[PDB]
Amino acid sequence: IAAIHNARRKKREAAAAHKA
Amino acid sequence: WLPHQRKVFDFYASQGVQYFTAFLIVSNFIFNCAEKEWDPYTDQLYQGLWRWGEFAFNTMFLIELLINFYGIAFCFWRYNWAWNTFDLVVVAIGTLTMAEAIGGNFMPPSMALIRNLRAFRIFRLFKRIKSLNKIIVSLGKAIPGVANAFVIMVIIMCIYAILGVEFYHMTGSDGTYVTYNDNVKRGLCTGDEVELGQCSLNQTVSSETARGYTYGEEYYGTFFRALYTLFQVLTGESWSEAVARPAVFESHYDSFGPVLFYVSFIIICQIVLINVVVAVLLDKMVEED
Amino acid sequence: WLPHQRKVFDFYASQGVQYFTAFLIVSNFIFNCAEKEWDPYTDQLYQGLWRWGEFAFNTMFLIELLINFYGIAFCFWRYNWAWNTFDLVVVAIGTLTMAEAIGGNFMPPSMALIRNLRAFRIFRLFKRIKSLNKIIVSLGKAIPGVANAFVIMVIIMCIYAILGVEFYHMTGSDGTYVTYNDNVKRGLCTGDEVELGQCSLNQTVSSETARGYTYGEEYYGTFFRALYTLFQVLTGESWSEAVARPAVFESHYDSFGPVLFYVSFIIICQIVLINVVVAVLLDKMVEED
Amino acid sequence: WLPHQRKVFDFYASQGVQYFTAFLIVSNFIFNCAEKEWDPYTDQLYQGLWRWGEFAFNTMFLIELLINFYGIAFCFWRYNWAWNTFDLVVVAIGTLTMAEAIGGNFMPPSMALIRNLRAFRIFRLFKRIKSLNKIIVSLGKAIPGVANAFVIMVIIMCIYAILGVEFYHMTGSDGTYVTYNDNVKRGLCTGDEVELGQCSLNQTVSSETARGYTYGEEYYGTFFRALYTLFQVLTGESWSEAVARPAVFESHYDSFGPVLFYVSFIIICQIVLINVVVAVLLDKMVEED
Amino acid sequence: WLPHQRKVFDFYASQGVQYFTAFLIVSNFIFNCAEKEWDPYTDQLYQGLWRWGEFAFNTMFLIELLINFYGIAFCFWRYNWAWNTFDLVVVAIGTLTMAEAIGGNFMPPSMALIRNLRAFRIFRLFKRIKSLNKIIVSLGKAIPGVANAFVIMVIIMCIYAILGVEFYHMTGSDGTYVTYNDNVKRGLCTGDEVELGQCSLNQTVSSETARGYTYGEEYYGTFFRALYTLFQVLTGESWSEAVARPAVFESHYDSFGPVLFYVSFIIICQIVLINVVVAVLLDKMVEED
Ligand SMILES: CC(C)CCC[C@@H](C)[C@H]1CC[C@H]2[C@@H]3CC=C4C[C@@H](O)CC[C@]4(C)[C@H]3CC[C@]12C
Ligand SMILES: CC(C)CCC[C@@H](C)[C@H]1CC[C@H]2[C@@H]3CC=C4C[C@@H](O)CC[C@]4(C)[C@H]3CC[C@]12C
Ligand SMILES: CC(C)CCC[C@@H](C)[C@H]1CC[C@H]2[C@@H]3CC=C4C[C@@H](O)CC[C@]4(C)[C@H]3CC[C@]12C
Ligand SMILES: CC(C)CCC[C@@H](C)[C@H]1CC[C@H]2[C@@H]3CC=C4C[C@@H](O)CC[C@]4(C)[C@H]3CC[C@]12C
Ligand SMILES: CC(C)CCC[C@@H](C)[C@H]1CC[C@H]2[C@@H]3CC=C4C[C@@H](O)CC[C@]4(C)[C@H]3CC[C@]12C
Ligand SMILES: CC(C)CCC[C@@H](C)[C@H]1CC[C@H]2[C@@H]3CC=C4C[C@@H](O)CC[C@]4(C)[C@H]3CC[C@]12C
Ligand SMILES: CC(C)CCC[C@@H](C)[C@H]1CC[C@H]2[C@@H]3CC=C4C[C@@H](O)CC[C@]4(C)[C@H]3CC[C@]12C
Ligand SMILES: CC(C)CCC[C@@H](C)[C@H]1CC[C@H]2[C@@H]3CC=C4C[C@@H](O)CC[C@]4(C)[C@H]3CC[C@]12C
Ligand SMILES: CC(C)CCC[C@@H](C)[C@H]1CC[C@H]2[C@@H]3CC=C4C[C@@H](O)CC[C@]4(C)[C@H]3CC[C@]12C
Ligand SMILES: CC(C)CCC[C@@H](C)[C@H]1CC[C@H]2[C@@H]3CC=C4C[C@@H](O)CC[C@]4(C)[C@H]3CC[C@]12C
Ligand SMILES: CC(C)CCC[C@@H](C)[C@H]1CC[C@H]2[C@@H]3CC=C4C[C@@H](O)CC[C@]4(C)[C@H]3CC[C@]12C
Ligand SMILES: CC(C)CCC[C@@H](C)[C@H]1CC[C@H]2[C@@H]3CC=C4C[C@@H](O)CC[C@]4(C)[C@H]3CC[C@]12C
Ligand SMILES: [Ca+2]
Ligand SMILES: [Ca+2]
Ligand SMILES: [Ca+2]
Ligand SMILES: [Ca+2]
Repeated sequence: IAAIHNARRKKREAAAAHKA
Repeated sequence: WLPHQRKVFDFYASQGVQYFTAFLIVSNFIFNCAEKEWDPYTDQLYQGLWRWGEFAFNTMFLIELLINFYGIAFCFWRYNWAWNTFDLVVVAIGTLTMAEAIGGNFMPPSMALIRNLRAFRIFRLFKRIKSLNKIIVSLGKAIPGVANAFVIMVIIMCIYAILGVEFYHMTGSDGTYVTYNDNVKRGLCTGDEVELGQCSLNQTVSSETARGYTYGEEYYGTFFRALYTLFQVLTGESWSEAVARPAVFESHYDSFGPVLFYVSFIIICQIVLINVVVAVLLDKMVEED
Repeated sequence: WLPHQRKVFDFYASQGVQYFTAFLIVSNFIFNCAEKEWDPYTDQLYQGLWRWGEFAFNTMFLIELLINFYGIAFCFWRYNWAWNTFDLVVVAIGTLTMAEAIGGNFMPPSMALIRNLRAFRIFRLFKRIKSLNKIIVSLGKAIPGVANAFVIMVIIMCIYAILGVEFYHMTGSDGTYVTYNDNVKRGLCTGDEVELGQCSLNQTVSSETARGYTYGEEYYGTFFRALYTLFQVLTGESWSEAVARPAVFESHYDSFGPVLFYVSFIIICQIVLINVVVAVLLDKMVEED
Repeated sequence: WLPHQRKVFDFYASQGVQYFTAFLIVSNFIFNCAEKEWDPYTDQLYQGLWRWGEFAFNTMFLIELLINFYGIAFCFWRYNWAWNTFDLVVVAIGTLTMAEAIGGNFMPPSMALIRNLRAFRIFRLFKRIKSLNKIIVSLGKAIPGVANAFVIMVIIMCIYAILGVEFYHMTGSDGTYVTYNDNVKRGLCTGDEVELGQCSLNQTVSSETARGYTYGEEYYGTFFRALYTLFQVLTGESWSEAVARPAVFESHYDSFGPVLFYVSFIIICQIVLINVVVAVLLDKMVEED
Repeated sequence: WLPHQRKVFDFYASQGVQYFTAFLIVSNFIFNCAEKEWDPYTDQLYQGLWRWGEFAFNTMFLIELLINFYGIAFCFWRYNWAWNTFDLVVVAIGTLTMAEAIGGNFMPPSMALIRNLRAFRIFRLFKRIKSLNKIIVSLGKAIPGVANAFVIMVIIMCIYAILGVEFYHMTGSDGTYVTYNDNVKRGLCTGDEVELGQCSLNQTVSSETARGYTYGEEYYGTFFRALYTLFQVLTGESWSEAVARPAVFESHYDSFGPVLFYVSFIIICQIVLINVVVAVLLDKMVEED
């Protein structure tokens, strides 16, 4: 789930950087 | 619309009334938990206590269900249908319970699993509290995304169950199986004493499980047995000591067969597929967030 | 304000003093670990060693607690209240320990679990080191988010515990249960030898656990037993070989009952709910980051 | 191009035809699952049922493979090569099965694992349904990223297997090993009764496993045995009670050896490396998303 | 600078030379794996094979280390120090191995664990292949971030080990312990037959483990035993059936003590701290990405 949570987070900042 | 229906309606929708109903729900749940804790026996010690507390809780649930329905003109089709029919079903079974408590065995002894539905009244609390509601709604809107990876998981487990019934359904059927030593090459014996009859290069091991079966009949005897066994392996439970290793070492030299069976299954299903299923689940939840 | 209080105050807040106190905390913790490693016996071999090292550490903790309090005018209400009362409690129990070491059994033998509180002085180190402080503060500000999914988890486990006490609290009560073969259809026997009395299609299996109980009394005998059992199943510990499979194969043809009980519980609680709980935990931590 | 080929081609590519083929695929899979569920025996009670249902399904698969090939001029090199050769292989083995059902043992008894390939026809469904296709394509384009961390994992497991064969391949070879008490220091006995011969500070423990071997031989007898054992430890299966603890307590005072072996392996491989492998897997999948 | 050094230097840095050295590294690793697979015995069957293949591989490693070192001017301080001293150490032990193979027992029998270092030459491959290098560098730059949460984990495990030695180091010291029935209330007996001496409400259960120890000594006998036991529980290995449940049911009515011990540990150390440690690990790796 830590592996899963980071994979999700990985996409979250990728979307955050896309908007930023 | 009935004459005094509007005020009963917005009164049942009061925060204080809903919190009191939540208190009643939680206290009924705790009453059932406490019944199982302090009187789980068949010959109960305080039977009237549970019986009449059940009666009282079912009465209050009936009463405030009627108060619920008077505000919607007893229709419950238009406003909040799903929760209303859940309440209707649970209080219908509760009134059935009041009838069992009062006036005879009008329910047949085949339908007690409907008498066990009291534990599920606590789900009405997930309607009262907005946080639990927010979590269960996220779960429910995420399950359909899990669906695809879940069915892939099930197909692969079913393939493995077919193969497992084909290969291992008769392993140890005699009740015993044979394993093979390297006692000579390991210095534990000489070739002369092996040829003489003093020691041996094979050992007869019993195949009976803790449930009275033999290995193959109990783990892969049928397709649903093998499917259950593979669900156990997916979780990772005693998958080697009870399941994999008897098959692995029953094979004298063909040990790569069972080894690769279990290793490939564990890798693919457990690691890859379980983690993809849970990843899809949590992704749909966090964009439910 | 006392006359020479300002300088004692900012001296106790010195980096070097706090690092020396951290050294003392860690060395006391190591002294306790070493006591358990090299003298865990009831008849200790070096009892004076542990007793007087305890005395010395408690003395130094008392002394620098007084140095702590002199800087805040002995009030400790205004400045850093939580840590200060934690220190006050631990050194109060330490002075109680000095009193036990010097002058008699003024503590009753019912309160030794307060004598065991020495292990928790190491938590004061989490105040000295900013990294451990940064991690425990993140943990603490994340727990309230876990709360909701945790209570949903507990409600579902409690439902399953109620059902488990209802279904399985009497499984194997005779001490044994019966399982059923397919020996004829599997070629291991003929119908003639089954009807003759030479082999059988059922086996009597003992239900006693390693703790002396029977299966039902030990896993679902009461509500808290069943709740403990479901926590164990929630972690995956021996959930099939010791818990699920005896119930599954005790059912002659109704095996879908226990199978679906355990499979549904494992799926829902263990996969979905544990992963949602941990996901919420880690999300709140990483935006604590 | 054959005269009436275009229309047969775009007719085989019809949504309704592909859904009917998917229905046939799923129903064949269910027929095989049901064969294993209701007739897994060697002496099958209903052999003609499975035999002729197999014949009928193989016939329909042959027929609509020919309908498939007539639309591509029987070439199947240019259009959709991979799926087409998968279909060709599965229906070739199915026609081989029809030949076995009709006219003799033209297949040798060494190649039954090709007769087991029927379970894998369900993979053709992953072509019909776009969701399963989308998931398996993501899996396949993610595996090459897993490759590197996987080979690092395998190298480390292989190092540990070499060391495990060196250290533990002869542990308990006598069939028994010795463990050591602290009975005197624990008050359970006096030094006088130890020197007298009434109690002892060592116990002889049997080293034989459930599969008939001794502890060293079964787990680390050879390199592939040790590699299998380390895969089992990598999954957490009984790694302490069956594997680690006998080695840990067989060492009188050198217990740090096996303890550090297993603790370092668990930490590095299990925690760090498995989580990195799965993290790479899921990252490549979610940017396959 | 030596006269013909430049060209030897950039020749050793050739892609083809480094790939040939990688082939040699991998083939030496495979030679060692194959030695453990096909000749793990003490009385080896092909001893000259392994001895002289070892000699040949060590010779080639010495030769191309000298070719390496020619390039760095035997300085190896300035260019690529870490890998160069790793190579120097491994080939120094390999030349020590050549000396053991040729001319006597100049190494004492206490230092064979240095003769086991051949398995670690494969780590030089992580220098040749850029992918394994990128993964191990990410691991190494992530470990220092793990450090803090790891030490918090260790502190909490050490607290629990201290408490476990205090509470459970003497559980079952007699070799047996007592558990308690509800046979009367469960209908399995009457109060009259309990008072008569025909049945009983307690059972004497043996406390001896598979390793010859009693339960308390084996798990919580000392601090490092308890720390090992808590590492095993952290993983989830047999933590209930072998560890938790004997303590839980040894307590007649105080079962909340051990239950809360193990449940809190699992909830704290295994559901929360392991996932934070792995989350920090993977975060530092993915921003190493
Ligand atoms: C509505 C909620 C609070 C129900 C739970 C609290 C009350 C109603 C329940 C929970 C625990 C129950 C008690 C548990 C067991 C005992 C001890 C026994 O010697 C007599 C009955 C008695 C005393 C029960 C009385 C009813 C009880 C007190
Ligand atoms: C996470 C997902 C992939 C796991 C899916 C596993 C499910 C689908 C499998 C695993 C074990 C299976 C069960 C095994 C045994 C039985 C008893 C049988 O008389 C009816 C079906 C039933 C109840 C099966 C239904 C399907 C089943 C529950
Ligand atoms: C990552 C895991 C699941 C994959 C492991 C692949 C390895 C172990 C598999 C792939 C092909 C297999 C080989 C193919 C079949 C044979 C021939 C047989 O007479 C001896 C074993 C042997 C030589 C197998 C050994 C195991 C094997 C090499
Ligand atoms: C750094 C300090 C504060 C932490 C603990 C270190 C010292 C004080 C502790 C730790 C280990 C302890 C030793 C462990 C066991 C022995 C061997 C025994 O034959 C005599 C006592 C003696 C020698 C103890 C003396 C005190 C001791 C040395
Ligand atoms: C996240 C999950 C594990 C939460 C559920 C676990 C907790 C809530 C459950 C699981 C096991 C339960 C315990 C089982 C047994 C006892 C002994 C009883 O005399 C008092 C309560 C107590 C101590 C229970 C308290 C609640 C309990 C700790
Ligand atoms: C995970 C899920 C989907 C697995 C399947 C669960 C349900 C749908 C399946 C699994 C096993 C099935 C049961 C098998 C046994 C019986 C008893 C029989 O007299 C009537 C059908 C009935 C009652 C079936 C009802 C449906 C059933 C309970
Ligand atoms: C949808 C189809 C293609 C998949 C399988 C369904 C049908 C064809 C299969 C599945 C279950 C099978 C049945 C399972 C077992 C029995 C009971 C036995 O006394 C006679 C044969 C009979 C009645 C089988 C007939 C064929 C059968 C009904
Ligand atoms: C997730 C990854 C890192 C796990 C990799 C484990 C794989 C590579 C290991 C673990 C167990 C190993 C197997 C152990 C036993 C045998 C039998 C032998 O006759 C052929 C090889 C074979 C079949 C091995 C192949 C490689 C193997 C499958
Ligand atoms: C990374 C750390 C925390 C893991 C533990 C490593 C420590 C405990 C290991 C590594 C080397 C080990 C020591 C090496 C030397 C010896 C041999 C003998 O004279 C007694 C044990 C003793 C003294 C070992 C005790 C444990 C030991 C110190
Ligand atoms: C690629 C190389 C360097 C790695 C190992 C390959 C070769 C050299 C190794 C690996 C397996 C080894 C063989 C394994 C076992 C046998 C069978 C035995 O009856 C004679 C020795 C013999 C034939 C060994 C010869 C050397 C061997 C062939
Ligand atoms: C959170 C992660 C890092 C788990 C950490 C657990 C580590 C630090 C613990 C768990 C088990 C412990 C070991 C238990 C037993 C021994 C034998 C003793 O003679 C020396 C120390 C040694 C070798 C301990 C060292 C520390 C240890 C390895
Ligand atoms: C947060 C969850 C885990 C709560 C469960 C743990 C605590 C709160 C509960 C669980 C079991 C409870 C204990 C059950 C048994 C006893 C012994 C009795 O003489 C006094 C009450 C006392 C001491 C209870 C105190 C509270 C208790 C310890
Ligand atoms: Ca049997
Ligand atoms: Ca009993
Ligand atoms: Ca043997
Ligand atoms: Ca003992």
